Amino acid sequence: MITETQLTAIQTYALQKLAHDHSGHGRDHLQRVNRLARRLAKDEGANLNLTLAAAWLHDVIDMANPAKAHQDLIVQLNAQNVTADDQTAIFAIIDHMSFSKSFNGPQKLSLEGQVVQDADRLDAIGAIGIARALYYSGHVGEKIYDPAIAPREHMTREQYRHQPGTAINHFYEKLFKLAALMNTDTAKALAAHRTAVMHEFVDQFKAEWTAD
Amino acid sequence: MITETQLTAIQTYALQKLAHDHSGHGRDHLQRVNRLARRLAKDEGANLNLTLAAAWLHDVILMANPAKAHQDLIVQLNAQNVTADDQTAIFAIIDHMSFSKSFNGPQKLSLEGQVVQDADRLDAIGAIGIARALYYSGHVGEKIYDPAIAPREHMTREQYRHQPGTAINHFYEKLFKLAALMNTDTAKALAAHRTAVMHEFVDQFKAEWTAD
Repeated sequence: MITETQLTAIQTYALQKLAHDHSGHGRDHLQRVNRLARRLAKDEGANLNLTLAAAWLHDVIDMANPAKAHQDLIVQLNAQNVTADDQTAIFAIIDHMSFSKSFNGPQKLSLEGQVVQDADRLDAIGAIGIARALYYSGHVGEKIYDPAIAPREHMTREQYRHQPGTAINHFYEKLFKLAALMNTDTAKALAAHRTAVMHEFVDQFKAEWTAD
Repeated sequence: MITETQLTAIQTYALQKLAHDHSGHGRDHLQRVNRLARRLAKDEGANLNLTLAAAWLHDVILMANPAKAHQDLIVQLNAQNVTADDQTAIFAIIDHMSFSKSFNGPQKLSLEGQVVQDADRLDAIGAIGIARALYYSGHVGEKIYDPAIAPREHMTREQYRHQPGTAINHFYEKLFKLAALMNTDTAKALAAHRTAVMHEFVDQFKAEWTAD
């Protein structure tokens, strides 16, 4: 199983890879998902170090050339007395959690995996979720909204990942669902108060838009 | 004054120069402000064509090279035989209605100016303001929040435009004051159902950040 001084090795690796990010997944996001991952691990008594490990890393991926990403991570993983069993587990979590995959059938997950998916999704919803949502869109010149394009119902991972929608529609395509798919239990009660604000913003948004 | 033909031309000019905006100042923004300027102008009995004209042209001049931009809009107004006095009345507004300016001391405005300003700000608050606000931070790479950094209080022309702040600080530093600064009676009213949302956002954002 992973070790404390290896985790920090992973932490160090994850942060640098994400300095100068400017997309909504920088230190603050990493540390917050990390800080949530931590408390969470306990509420379920899951393997911390493996949990926090995947937590810092899930994102370092997602990236212009996804392949380049993995490799380098495997490399770094290696030069750190990483065990191949501690590695696979990592990619098991980090490679079967992100929403996009749910469009390929709900792939059951590890406990500590479920603890990550939760902590990661918790920081994508709420007021902070709203901010990251649009900040990211503005970092991509993505159409914020268009009363002419409805939110896509049944998508495909390819569409979701390649086809462009509207920042507003993102709430309806994924941001509004993460609270009812939250794995933990403590996460759930935390997802509740974090869903009411997103709606206060979307309805408010469309009301205002329609008024104008 | 400004003729219906020149007006349309200016509209055409504006929308072209703001294509590929990706900062929250593209065609929707322009249209929302426009449509707002028109209602407000009428309620106040303001000269319509000067108003929209100045409304259409405020953002055009976000600009890497402002000089270049100014020296472009004239080429256009000139190509449209807009009269001297009319050209003067257009810069009179645009160039002396921004909040950034107000720092250099209180500057009196026209009625058409107060209307353009109220229209422009009216679209920088409410859910839409929230969206556009952070959507801009994504675009520029600005920081979303930093408990260490607190909202400036005695800003100056430069500080505000040169020295970048945090996204949240912008509500405190600017957006939260607009509705009190609104000029039009019709606007003060409208600016009244557009503050509660921004406040719920900055509040829920700091509640969620600390919680973690």
